[PDB]
Amino acid sequence: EVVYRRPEARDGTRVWELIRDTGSLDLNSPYCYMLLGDYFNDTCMIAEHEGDIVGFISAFRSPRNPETLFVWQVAVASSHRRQGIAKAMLTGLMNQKACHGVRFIETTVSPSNMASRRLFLGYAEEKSIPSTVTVGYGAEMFPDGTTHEDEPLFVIGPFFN
Amino acid sequence: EVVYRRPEARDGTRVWELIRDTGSLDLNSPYCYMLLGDYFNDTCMIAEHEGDIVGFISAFRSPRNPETLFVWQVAVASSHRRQGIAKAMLTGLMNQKACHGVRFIETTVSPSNMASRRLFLGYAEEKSIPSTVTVGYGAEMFPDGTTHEDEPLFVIGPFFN
Ligand SMILES: NCC[C@H](N)C(=O)O
Ligand SMILES: NCC[C@H](N)C(=O)O
Ligand SMILES: NCC[C@H](N)C(=O)O
Ligand SMILES: NCC[C@H](N)C(=O)O
Ligand code: NA
Ligand code: NA
Ligand code: NA
Ligand code: NA
Ligand code: NA
Ligand code: NA
Repeated sequence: EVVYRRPEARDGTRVWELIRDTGSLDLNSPYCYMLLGDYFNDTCMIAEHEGDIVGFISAFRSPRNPETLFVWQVAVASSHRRQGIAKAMLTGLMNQKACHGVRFIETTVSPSNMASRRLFLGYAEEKSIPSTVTVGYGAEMFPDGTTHEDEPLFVIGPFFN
Repeated sequence: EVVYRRPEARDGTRVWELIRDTGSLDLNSPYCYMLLGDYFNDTCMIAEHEGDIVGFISAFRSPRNPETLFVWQVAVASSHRRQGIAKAMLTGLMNQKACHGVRFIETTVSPSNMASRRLFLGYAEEKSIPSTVTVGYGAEMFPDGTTHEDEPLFVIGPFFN
């Protein structure tokens, strides 16, 4: 009964509202999410239940390295936690029609983000694929006048050779 | 004496600070700008003068249509207006090493954004290339509880056939 689809530009505001409700994430402009649905919809997903958006994932193929999928934001409505929605979304991005397969997933996961860490490391373990965690963007790179955790880099792959 | 370069992830915060100072633009997270410099640096530019970032442009090749360059944000520090910095940045994105040439520029320009409109329409006129303005994202697509102008779609091209 949760249904999955690609976003469209018109979903921008309802996606933004979901991100704003997901305090673990850094909120971008509404326009950013319109853009994601207009231009990056092949590498993003929405989950919907009873009208409402209950999940979103944003991602893109890296312009330099088209076999690398960068996963930007994973959001699941607080009402719909622990139902497999994030894993269904990620599986959706990985089983699709693209020219190039996904050889690597890259993403950053702050230490507090337990659910996201278990999503990615659990996917890697299920598939028997290596995962590496390295310094990504440290807290010290963030603006003065704002508090932020480290964003360590997770690299999942190679999925194939 | 203004110098132009591709951004890097480490420029994220100083770029964010510039956007935040550019009230015509919608401010994204600092993390967004780190990402732009890490993954999209081939289609972004920074202008620097006496240490300070005085200009930035963000853009990407459309994943579906790699000959289309989408120009996302154009920012010029208030101290450095009317010196050709935006035009130098855009020229930079258009004269480079990519696999595919830029057949179309797409961008949105709200009515209040006079400088940006003259940038794009003036570039098109200089090059003798058509420009079209159509409904892009209307004010009505934006969130309740927030005020926003229309974002009409500008399509500049074809630059070649
Ligand atoms: N993976 C999330 C990275 C960042 N904290 C964001 O919200 O964009
Ligand atoms: N980011 C992963 C967490 C989410 N509750 C889910 O499991 O669907
Ligand atoms: N061209 C700018 C589009 C939008 N107002 C932004 O700031 O992202
Ligand atoms: N967005 C264009 C305006 C900027 N002052 C410039 O001309 O450099
Ligand atoms: Na924006
Ligand atoms: Na869930
Ligand atoms: Na899940
Ligand atoms: Na972000
Ligand atoms: Na200028
Ligand atoms: Na200019």
